[PDB]
Amino acid sequence: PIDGKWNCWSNWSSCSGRRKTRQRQCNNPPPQNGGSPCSGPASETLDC
Amino acid sequence: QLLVVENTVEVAQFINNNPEFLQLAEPFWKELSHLPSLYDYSAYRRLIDQ
Amino acid sequence: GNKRRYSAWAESVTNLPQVIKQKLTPLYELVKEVPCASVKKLYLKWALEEYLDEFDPCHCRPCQNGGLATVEGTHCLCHCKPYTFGAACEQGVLVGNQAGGVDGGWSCWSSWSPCVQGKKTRSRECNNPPPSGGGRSCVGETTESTQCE
Amino acid sequence: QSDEANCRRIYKKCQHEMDQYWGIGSLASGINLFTNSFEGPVLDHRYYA
Amino acid sequence: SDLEVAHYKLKPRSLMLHYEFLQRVKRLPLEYSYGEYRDLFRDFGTHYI
Amino acid sequence: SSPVNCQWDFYAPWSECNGCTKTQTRRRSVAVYGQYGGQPCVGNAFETQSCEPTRGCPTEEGCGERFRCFSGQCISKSLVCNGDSDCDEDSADEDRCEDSERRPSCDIDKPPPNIELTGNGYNELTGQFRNRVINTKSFGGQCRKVFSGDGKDFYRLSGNVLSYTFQVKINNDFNYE
Amino acid sequence: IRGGRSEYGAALAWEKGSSGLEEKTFSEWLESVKENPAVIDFELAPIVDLVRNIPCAVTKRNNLRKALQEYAAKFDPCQCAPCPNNGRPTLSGTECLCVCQSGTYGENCEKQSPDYKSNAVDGQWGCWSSWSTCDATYKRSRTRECN
Amino acid sequence: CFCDHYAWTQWTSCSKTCNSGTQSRHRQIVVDKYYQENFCEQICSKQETRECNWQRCPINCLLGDFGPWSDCDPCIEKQSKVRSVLRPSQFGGQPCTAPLVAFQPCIPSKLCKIEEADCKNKFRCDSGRCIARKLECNGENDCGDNSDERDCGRTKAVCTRKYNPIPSVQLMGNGFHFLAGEPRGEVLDNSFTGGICKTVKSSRTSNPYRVPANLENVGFEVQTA
Amino acid sequence: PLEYNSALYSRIFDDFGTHYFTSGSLGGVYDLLYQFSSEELKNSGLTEE
Repeated sequence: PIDGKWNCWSNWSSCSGRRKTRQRQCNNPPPQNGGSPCSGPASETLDC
Repeated sequence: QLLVVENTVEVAQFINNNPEFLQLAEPFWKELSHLPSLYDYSAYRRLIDQ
Repeated sequence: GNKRRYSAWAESVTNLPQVIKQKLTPLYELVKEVPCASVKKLYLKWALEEYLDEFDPCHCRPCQNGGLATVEGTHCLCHCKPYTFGAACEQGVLVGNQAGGVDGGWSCWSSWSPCVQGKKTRSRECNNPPPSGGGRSCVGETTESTQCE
Repeated sequence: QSDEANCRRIYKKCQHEMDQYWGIGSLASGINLFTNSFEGPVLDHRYYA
Repeated sequence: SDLEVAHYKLKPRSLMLHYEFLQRVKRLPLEYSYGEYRDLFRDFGTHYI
Repeated sequence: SSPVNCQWDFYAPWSECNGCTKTQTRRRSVAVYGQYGGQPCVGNAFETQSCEPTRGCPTEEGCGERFRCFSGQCISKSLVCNGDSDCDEDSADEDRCEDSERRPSCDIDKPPPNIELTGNGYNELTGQFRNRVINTKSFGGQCRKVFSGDGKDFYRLSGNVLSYTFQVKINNDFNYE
Repeated sequence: IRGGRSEYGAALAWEKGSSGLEEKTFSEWLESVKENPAVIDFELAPIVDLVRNIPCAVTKRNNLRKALQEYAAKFDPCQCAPCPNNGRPTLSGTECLCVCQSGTYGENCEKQSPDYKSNAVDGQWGCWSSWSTCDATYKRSRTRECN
Repeated sequence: CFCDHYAWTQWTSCSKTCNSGTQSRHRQIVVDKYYQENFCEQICSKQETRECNWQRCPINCLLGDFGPWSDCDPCIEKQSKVRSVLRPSQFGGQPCTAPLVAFQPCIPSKLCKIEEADCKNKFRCDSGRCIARKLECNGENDCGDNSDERDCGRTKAVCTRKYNPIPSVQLMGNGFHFLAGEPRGEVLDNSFTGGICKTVKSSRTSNPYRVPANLENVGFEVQTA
Repeated sequence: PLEYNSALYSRIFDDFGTHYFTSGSLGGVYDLLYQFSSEELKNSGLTEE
């Protein structure tokens, strides 16, 4: 089983809800009877 | 199934004096000294946390 | 455990005893020997109630299978009874014997009534969860009242 | 020892034999939290005041 | 097995810094220049206990 | 059950301004507690503002006729230069003191084996013992010996502790099934 | 087990009980009881007898006696509800705790041992009435109902 | 009969929340050849019942209003306000939680009429206790602060030896709270030797224990009681 | 205080109790309860046709 790995979180989005995103891309779990998906937060948002 | 539950007590009691005769620890007292003298909950929450 | 193992432990706890029973006094009773001590004492009283408000597990929706909810920062956890794992204690089974049902649980206090005559009042509702299936009533008074400030 | 040079009389406060707390020096060194790695010393746990 | 053998707490105020950390902080440039603060972290980490 | 992600409330109105720091504060409460593994609310629960203070910073009173520990705690001068550290963190009462002028305050210095735990604070919700609130070792210049009986040793109690006693109790429960 | 020293009290408490007393264990524990006894019984006198040879000793003594009468009236355990199984209530000012007869156990003496007899035998003092108005001889009185 | 073949139903919900309800369960009996031949009708228990919620129902604490502030004591200069418990909690009810007494710093009307006791000739310890003059320079600490020994010449060699303390002797000098049946603060100082060496020996092998002056008698006879 | 105040004086009973021992007995107490239970069912059925 390949367990999930996060990619680096995306850069800070503009104001009105400053935001970042993540994709579980860096190691997608499904291969070889994949293991668990990655934890959240798959996206994260904050004050400007 | 087994349950075991056990206590040993070695100090039958301690009784601390009442607040008049308790001596404060210097760090705690020094922290009370810096409490803002106003309801700034941010400070008191730190005291309650520590 | 071996009788010698236990006896050696019980002897060694003579020299490194923990506190195992206590009776408590509020911390504000110690506010002393400082500028404005009397004022700070009152504010720390008001701080402690606010802390309990921030942490009372009343904020947590129920665990199944008698799991105990508790507040961990800004999120709840279930402390599950033995071998009753999972996010809400939904999995596994309880060892030993239980009365079953759903034990009732108190919802958080309402905000006080504003000092009518100099008196505050507040209420709670026992709906988190409501007692069900012969689970025991929530334990305590539904309402409180006190002097103003 | 620049505090103890030239002293006419030394007022030894602790006559007693004293140990340090075991491993107390390690806790005086800062951690890289992200790596959970202890790094160089940041606090002086041999100062007693 | 989780075994616990002491509890440690650092004072919250008026801490005495280590000489090496003290010097390395003194030498920090007043201007923001990331690489020097990064070197600070690499030498001593980011956090203290 | 579904995870529920935390949500903040709106910011509260500011605190009054600290006359010492000249800083206001406001807290941001949790509107919805995260639950069942839902995300905790990110960021800080507080923010700070500079102000112009309406109120003055209260000054310390002195020790007057009392001895002043370096921290600013005050003690009776009878405890000064005494052979006991009656200032606890500082020991300024025992600074610059001739050992020929000192007298033995007590036969012993050893406190009961974990009396410091009696001075910890306690958090009733979490139920954990917190940090040292009370000084459990201010001997007040007394030589208050107790023989432990158990442990077969003599310990020095603080001058103010109302009691400390060493009678033993044991409880055992077995449930085989 | 109450009284003794930790090692021998522990060892004695750990005996399974299939056997009764292990004489080695019990005898050692008793030796430790000689080394560290526990209070079994006592005869009280009131603490107000002790306040002596102090400034204003008599004024403080008589104030303390008045305070004792008020304190007892305030915290008399007859405001507790009755403990089961002839448990005896005691009041820490805010909470009543039941002390259990030997042969009953559980936190409030709720469950009996198999030998326990004479179930629901009861009887303990209620507290006194407030004082009567003064009689013809200007004496007041109060009564307690055994109820 | 192997009565497990006729498995039990789960326990019926506890009959009451408190004061000992009961829960019970029948077996899944089916009348069958196996049931008839193996004495299963005869010796299998058709149902079981047990006690539940045996603990007595909880009682919550209740409190009254605070009374007035007391007239201020001129020496303490704190005014005290109190309220009373209307019923105690017990059996695990809600504790009363709030303080029964409040204090407020007054500005007092009167002056204090206190004065120090001169105790005539008796040696005033620095704590202000007075002790018999003969205990000055007695060779032991009787003031607790050693002030009887503060400065002395030929101190008397009161006792030949460091005789042992009586076992747990301070428990004899603790106060007792008859309304709670439990010891409280230390009231008698059973360390105080009175300046005398009078001593009791438990056994021919034992060392003599020194009897403190607060005790009129001690006996070391072993009883079973 | 020299003047009467029920609170302050009541703290004396809270801290030190209402009474003291004029005499008494010191020693120790042992209490035990043991409760074994056992049951055994056997079945040995034979049928033939």
